[PDB]
Order: sequence, then structure tokens, then C-alpha cells
Amino acid sequence: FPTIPLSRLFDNAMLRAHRLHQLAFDTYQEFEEAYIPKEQKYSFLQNPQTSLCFSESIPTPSNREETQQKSNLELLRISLLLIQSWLEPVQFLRSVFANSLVYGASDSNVYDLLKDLEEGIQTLMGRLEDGSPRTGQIFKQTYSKFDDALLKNYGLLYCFRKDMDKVETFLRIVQCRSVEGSCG
Amino acid sequence: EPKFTKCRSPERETFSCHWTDEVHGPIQLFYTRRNQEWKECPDYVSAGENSCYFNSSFTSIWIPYCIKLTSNGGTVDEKCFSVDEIVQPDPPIALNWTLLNVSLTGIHADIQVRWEAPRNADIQKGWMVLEYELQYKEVNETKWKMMDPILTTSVPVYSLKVDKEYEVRVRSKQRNSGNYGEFSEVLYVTLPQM
Amino acid sequence: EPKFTKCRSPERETFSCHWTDEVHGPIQLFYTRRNEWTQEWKECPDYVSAGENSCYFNSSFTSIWIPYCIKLTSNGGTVDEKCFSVDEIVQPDPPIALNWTLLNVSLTGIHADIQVRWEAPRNADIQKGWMVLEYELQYKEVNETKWKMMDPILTTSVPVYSLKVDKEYEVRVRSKQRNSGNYGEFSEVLYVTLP
Repeated sequence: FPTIPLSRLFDNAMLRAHRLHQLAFDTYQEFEEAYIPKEQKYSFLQNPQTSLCFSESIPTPSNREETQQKSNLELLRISLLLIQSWLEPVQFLRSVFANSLVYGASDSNVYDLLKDLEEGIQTLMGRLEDGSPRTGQIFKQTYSKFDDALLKNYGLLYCFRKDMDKVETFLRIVQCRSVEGSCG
Repeated sequence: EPKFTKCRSPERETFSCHWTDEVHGPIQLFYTRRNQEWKECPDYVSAGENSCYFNSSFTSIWIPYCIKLTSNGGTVDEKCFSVDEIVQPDPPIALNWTLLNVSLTGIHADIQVRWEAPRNADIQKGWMVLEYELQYKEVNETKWKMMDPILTTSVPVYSLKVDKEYEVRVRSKQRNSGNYGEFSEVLYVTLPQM
Repeated sequence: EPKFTKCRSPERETFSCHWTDEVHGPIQLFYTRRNEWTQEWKECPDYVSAGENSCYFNSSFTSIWIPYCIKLTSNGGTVDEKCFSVDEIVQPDPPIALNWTLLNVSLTGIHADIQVRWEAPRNADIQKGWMVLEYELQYKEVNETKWKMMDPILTTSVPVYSLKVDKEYEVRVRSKQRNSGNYGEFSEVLYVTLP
């Protein structure tokens, strides 16, 4: 029967990663310029109550240099654990997404994309057997958990925007190495 | 005679299969997402007379599917595919055109034809990325002149003879996968003697 | 009193903050990140490299997805504090090598169609996946006021249609990081004269 080639496998996963990130970005940015002043945007980042994200329990590369020194199975694993970590917490953005003029932002729609992109990365871990010793950190499946309300919702939304940017970057790094002629 | 015809996915999210058995016993559809155990057709009715509709929940774009049409135990036809392989999107909605201008000679003119995406791509976006293939011919010519597949919903048509009646039809496809869908409603472009 | 203008990462790898001269007291820059934190203030690693009235964090002082706080000091007092993250401050360079090609000429002799092409900024790693750029082409006739803008191109070549032969146009393009609020500066203007 037909094999779906890695080319299309990667290509559809990036449609999803990219829609998830575009949704997190646009929805965050319209919430920000309606309810957060810079006064508060800074107070938030400044103070750890409103800065750390529950997803931070997963070790992720922070810059390019570290990102490129990770293997394909490691970047796909970090990517999978970041998506698995948003499967339940997107429930708490229901109240923020329902008042969003962004077409597509809805807990039911975003959960659907997270669940489909999750199947894809698993499909990619089954094809991409690319050397990696499967061990310990990152191969401990800590999908990150999650324990006023305006800043509560801005924190969830700040971390969604970021973790979606991480998933989008991390899948592109392994598509660029796996599928030649993808990036150039 | 009890064979498969077409499985088609109109957006890259659902699909269905059709066959021929309109007297020519009980035909049944059986499927397996390849990874032996057959599940059976989820909804033999939403697409009508000889169909099987696999919805959102039943359609995954990461695995190959197989299907065997079982006419009273016996397998008649059977076929495997994957969903991007059967994407065949709806034709474009609302074509029109605009007259740019006519030459000094008055023999030829320049139009521009716009169209509009099928409703089920709007809905999607960042999943379903369409490309359009416009073709045109004279109302009494024979072979259609085709134009290069463009991603925009507007392309100009140049060099048309101001008093020759024309037919413009455009069809669509997903950006590199599947194959073309059917054609739009055909526009009849008629240029006025200016 | 000195004031911050803009901080900007061009390729999501380095960045730089820039301010105004408005006391001359000494103006200094102090920074801190959450990779301790808001009580481990350190001065600008490189005052010369990004020109005057600037601070420049290079490849080894930059991390994305981490919040940075920046503070400006004139003779030790603060005039501006500012916090951000580098993934939020991408504002890439302009595309380079803007060229064009004739595609079609109408038999009326009134309209041509060209294909414009260009190379991405030299420091944007599109090749190994650390960036993905999106372009915005703008064209207008050199005697027209309104710029026609184009609906963001993902590919380095675009065709623009129904250009007039007997006119001259100018084209100008800018990069963007996919899913971010930026757009860099425009490219060098391309004058397309038909022939």
C-alpha cells in the first residue's frame, strides 16, 4: 500500500504548527493592546508570579547554537511534549477566545489542531530513526502540568504564543535537515 | 458493475467513496487505516445513493487507508490510498471580469478576470492552500488555451478580438498534492464595439 | 534626558538597543535576563560595535524566549527602564538583489506583465530553519501617489500584472518574520522601464 513520503508528512505538520502559532500570536496581540499597558506588560515580565510558564519544566533550547546541537529525535520529542502540555490548559483560554475577533480561536478548534499536530509528530518520530540514544531528560515525559484574572489570562496567553513559536521553530529545524530542498 | 469509482476529499479534512451498483446484491464498504482487521463504513448515507462518508473523526492525514467493497461476502473491488492523494477541491465561486482597454486599431482588448475561492477553503486557511488554472477559448474555437497555475484570484487576459465571443473557465488544485477539481461556471465574455 | 528609541533583532541571533543624547552626565546601559535575574545587573557588553548611542549584545549574549530588562543611566540616575524578549523584537533586514523579467506583452501594446525576483537578507538563516521570511512587494508608477501593496508573498519571486509599457515604475520590498509584528526597511528601489 502507499507510503506517505516524509516530504508531505512534514509539509502538513508545518501547516498545523504554523496555524497554531498564528492563532496564538494574533489572539495574544489583540488581548494585549486592549487590556495590557506597558506599565503592566513590564510588571508582568519583571515579577516571576506573572512570568514563568508551566511549560518551562521541559528543557528546551534557548538560542540557535543550542537548538542546532540537538538531534532530530530530541527536537521532535521536546516538540511533542510542548504540544501535549497544552492539550488540557487551552480549556482556560475558552473565556478569552470566545471574545476574540480572530477567526479560528476557540478552545474546540485549537484543541483539534493540537490533537492533529500531535499525531503527526508521533508519525514523524516513527519514520525518523536518526541515531539518537533514547534517554533520561526529554525521554522523561514531563508534559508540563499547569496549576487577578486579567493577568492570569495574559500569562496563559503569553506562554501559548511562545510555546507555539518554539514548536514551529523546532519542527522547521528537523524538516530542513530531513527533507532536502525544503529550505534550500 | 460493482466497482469503485472515486474517493474524494474536498477540503483536506473529510472524504468519501463512490461506486456503481444501481441494480448493476448488497454492496458494503470496509476500511482499515493501515498499521488484519476491518472496520466498516461509518455513515453509508450522508453522501447518498452509493456512498460512504468518512468525517473529521474518521479521517487522519498521517496514515494510508485501504477499502474493499464487499458484494455479499465476495470482494469485488478494493483499493488503498492516502488522503492528500484524493484531494480534489471545489471549483471557484463568482467569476467576473473587467475591461481594461482597447487598442488604437480597435481590433483587440485587454480584460481581467477575477474569481473567488470555494467556501470550504475560507473556513480552513493554513490548511488548503489553493492554486488556480484559468483557461479560455473563443465561443466557437476548439482547444482551450490554458494559462499558468496562479495563486491569486485574478489574472489578466490579453489580445482578445473585440468582436469575438469568449468562454473563460477556471479550476483549482491544492498546492502540490492531489489533482484538479472540476471547473467553475463558465463565464461568457463579450467585448463591445468601442 | 536620554531616552530609548528602539531595540531590534535582525536575524533572531544578535540585537541592539539605541537611545538619544540629551544630557551630553554619562549615559550607560545596564541589562539583566531570566536565564540572579532582577538583581544581577550588568553593563552593556559592547558600546562601539553597533555605532553611537547604542548597546550591542552579540551571538553569545542573546537568548530568545527569555525576558530581558534594560535600564538607561545618566550620571547614574534612571531615565528609562524597558523589558521585552528577543523573539518579540525581530525586525529583519531588507531583501537584496532586486531584479525583473518581462513575462508577457499584450497585443494592444498597452499592458505588460513582469516577473520580479530577489534574494533574502544575507544574515537570515532560512537555509537551516532558524528563520522563515515573508515578503511584501509594493509598486507604483513613478507619477502616482498611492502605492499598490501586495498580499504577502512567501516565495522570492513574484509576478506583478498589467503594468503599462509607456510608463516607469518603481518597486520596493520588505521582509518579515513569519508570525511576528515587524517588517524591516524596504529594499533599494527598482525602476522598471518597459521596453
